[PDB]
Amino acid sequence: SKLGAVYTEGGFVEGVNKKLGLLGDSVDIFKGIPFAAPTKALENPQPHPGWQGTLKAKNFKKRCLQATITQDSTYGDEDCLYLNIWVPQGRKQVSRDLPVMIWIYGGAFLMGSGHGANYLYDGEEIATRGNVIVVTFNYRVGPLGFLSTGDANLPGNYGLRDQHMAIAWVKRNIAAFGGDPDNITLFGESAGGASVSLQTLSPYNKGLIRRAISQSGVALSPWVIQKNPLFWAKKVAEKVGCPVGDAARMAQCLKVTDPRALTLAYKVPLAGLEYPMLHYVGFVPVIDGDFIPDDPINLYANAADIDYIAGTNNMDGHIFASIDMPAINKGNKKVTEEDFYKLVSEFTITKGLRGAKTTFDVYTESWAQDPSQENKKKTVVDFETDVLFLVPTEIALAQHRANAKSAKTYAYLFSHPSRGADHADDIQYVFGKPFATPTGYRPQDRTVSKAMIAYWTNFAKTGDPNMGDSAVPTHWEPYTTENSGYLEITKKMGSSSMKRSLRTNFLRYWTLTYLALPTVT
Ligand SMILES: [Zn+2]
Ligand SMILES: [Zn+2]
Ligand SMILES: [Zn+2]
Ligand SMILES: [Zn+2]
Ligand SMILES: [Zn+2]
Repeated sequence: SKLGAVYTEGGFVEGVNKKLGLLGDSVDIFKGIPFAAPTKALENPQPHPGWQGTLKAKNFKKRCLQATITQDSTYGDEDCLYLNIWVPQGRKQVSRDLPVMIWIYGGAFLMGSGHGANYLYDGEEIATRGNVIVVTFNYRVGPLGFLSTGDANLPGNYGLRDQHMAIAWVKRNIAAFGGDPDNITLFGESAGGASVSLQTLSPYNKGLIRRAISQSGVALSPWVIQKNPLFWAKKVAEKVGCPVGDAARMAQCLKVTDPRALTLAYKVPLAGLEYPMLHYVGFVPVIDGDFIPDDPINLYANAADIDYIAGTNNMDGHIFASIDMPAINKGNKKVTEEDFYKLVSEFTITKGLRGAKTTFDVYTESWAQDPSQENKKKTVVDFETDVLFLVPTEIALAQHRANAKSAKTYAYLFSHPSRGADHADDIQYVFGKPFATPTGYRPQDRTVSKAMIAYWTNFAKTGDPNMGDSAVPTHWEPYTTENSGYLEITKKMGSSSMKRSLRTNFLRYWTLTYLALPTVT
């Protein structure tokens, strides 16, 4: 009931065994297995050679080169394509045919690490409580992951190819660790959720992926696909002195520039912003005609046989509303009708004055009755949540359902607070932190964490969140066009926790009324 040295495609790998409880359960922990060669700036990833003797996989390796919080310096390294594995172990014998869950972290495609914020992405609690293998890994972010010219000179999507190389590695190697290679589940959040979604839609992953979970992000969110990459490539070239005149000479120059200078070329200011934060998403995935062959809305046939959960947090837009409208935090300042109109008008520019007005009117319908500052502030949060997360997620749900063959579809809404649910509130419960650091959490927090892991890992095992090694508080009904049901996740769950048609008039507003209006110029 211990793996010892594991024979992988590159050679033997040695991790660490950690006993759990008194009876003799344990978990095998591997950190720092390479799945791809040290990266070359703006080039596609490539195989990692192979070692002799025994690779010791004891410590996390460096994340990929990215800007620090105060974007004055960088950390990480070009040699960052590493993954980490937790394998649970019972008392009798070594595990075999385990479901395998691969975590893709988020961070607006600008930041992140396999271990993550702090470690948050310690897979031990998912693996031991759900009885699954958890894989975490690094991929390239920022300009080094996503700089692109929009054509073959610099096709972008380097960070998405790194993700694909990790998934392919797991498929061909995870059996040696006790995993079922035909039963791989991707899950991820924010930028990671969008990436999970993009991986299911890419032809590159045919046959590799069995199921997927998108938390707070899908390939259809407006901050995912860069429609004018050449513009952002030219801002970076100017900042580092590359000649802008010609695409092919611009590409060749960019590939030779100091990767630290590429990373720090552009900075997202925090203090004073002209436009909403969405206008400043720069280095993100691109429709390249290769790894992403078309607009993601046209790719869902590739997910016909991939079971899919997608969901959002109650108040996912809160952090972005607070930045775009700082009067959301400080109760000293009123949120005014004039500020919301300005916000909304900046989100609806291609539909002009009439699209701003229709949107302002629907979202402020309820302001006549009790025009209090809490209802107004809630309205700004709901607007950002709708446009950035909820509406794209429901379009993805419907599109996945319409194209499904054998695939099941499921929707959730996470609403449990701890200070509803702000952005990335769900991660710590999904990863079992209320159990791994119990003093920092309340007993009700351990109640939500247990239920999410149970659903998530039941789904990993069978494609059905209700059926697996764990009991669940309430029956999660698959999503159909007819029932349009979602599970609402909270402290107290019973049969009423299955609801339907979340904020449906708004979904109808965005998908029928708003797009029916003429584009202007
Ligand atoms: Zn190496
Ligand atoms: Zn690190
Ligand atoms: Zn280096
Ligand atoms: Zn007014
Ligand atoms: Zn049912």
